[PDB]
Amino acid sequence: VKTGIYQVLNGSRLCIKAEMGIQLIVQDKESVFSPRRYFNIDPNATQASGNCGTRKSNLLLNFQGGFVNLTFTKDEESYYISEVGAYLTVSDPETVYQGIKHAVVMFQTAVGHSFKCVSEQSLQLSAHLQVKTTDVQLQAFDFEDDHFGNVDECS
Ligand SMILES: *[C@@H]1O[C@H](CO)[C@@H](O)[C@H](O)[C@H]1NC(C)=O
Ligand SMILES: [Ir+3]
Ligand SMILES: [Ir+3]
Repeated sequence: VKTGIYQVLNGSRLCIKAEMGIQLIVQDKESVFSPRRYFNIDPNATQASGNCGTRKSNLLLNFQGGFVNLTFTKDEESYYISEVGAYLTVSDPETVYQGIKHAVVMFQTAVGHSFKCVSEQSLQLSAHLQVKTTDVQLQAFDFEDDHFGNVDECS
């Protein structure tokens, strides 16, 4: 689970800066104790793009098989991840799994600061699809000379 360094821009100004490792867990079997399919987002094989905004942004990460979409909202003061979507193709059998969590308050951080959380974070997107983050340090909206803000933590 290698940590990727991602970035979203408004022409030249920094809109979103995100470092993290991301894993997708799909539950093949109806039995909750049965093994699951793991998929590591490989950062050297993943395209970051996304859309900046005064009150709402998104970091989208695309890879062969699908994507992970992190949507940010700033309430002011403070910003947070307000939505998470994912899409993942498995070759055999031949399934696309996907899911979106719509109304969440996640990694909420005082505006102008950065969020850090090296500890594994987790979110059920659908009933079978789960996303896990690790080694997270990110920041959105307010920036100062392309550096991480006054920092914060989770647990
Ligand atoms: C990513 O999120 C934005 C809203 O923040 C949305 O417009 C876009 O459709 C999403 N992308 C995907 C592929 O889910
Ligand atoms: Ir599903
Ligand atoms: Ir939190």
